[PDB]
Amino acid sequence: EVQPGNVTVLADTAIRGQDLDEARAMEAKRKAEEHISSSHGDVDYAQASAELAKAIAQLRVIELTKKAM
Amino acid sequence: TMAEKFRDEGRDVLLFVDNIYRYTLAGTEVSALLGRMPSAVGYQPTLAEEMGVLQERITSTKTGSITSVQAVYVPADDLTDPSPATTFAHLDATVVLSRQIASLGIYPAVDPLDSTSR
Repeated sequence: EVQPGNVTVLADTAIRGQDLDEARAMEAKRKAEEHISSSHGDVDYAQASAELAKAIAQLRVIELTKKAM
Repeated sequence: TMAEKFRDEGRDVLLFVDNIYRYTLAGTEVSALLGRMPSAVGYQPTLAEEMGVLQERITSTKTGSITSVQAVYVPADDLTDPSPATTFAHLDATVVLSRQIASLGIYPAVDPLDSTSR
């Protein structure tokens, strides 16, 4: 887009076209037809979550302190 | 003794005991003066026999039956105290009330994970 003073180029991050966007769309369908879930990449969360799950296990604290609940 | 007289006549009887824990506490009070060495938590050494020789005559028989309900106090809310602990073996239906439920206003405060029946 060119204007009186400004000019701006709206780039895009990957090659675009009916040839390639359709392959992307077909994969996006396949993964919903056959329930393919990828793992996220967050190793930090994956570690903290596991340490928390292990620490919180068989804790039985609420039987022990007579907290009504 | 009164219930056993009614039982032997051939009848069937209801016997309600308002707190059977006071029958053994009154034994703990007397025990040390009778010159008997203390046992686990200060209880008389004959706790299980004092309790059995009573709980054994309150039963139904071929000639007549006694149905009973007994209130059993639990000291300091501790269900593993010797006196409650030695009583569970003498009952067919045990209904265990709890403070952590009554203090929710939920009455009767019966604990269903601890009540049981033969």
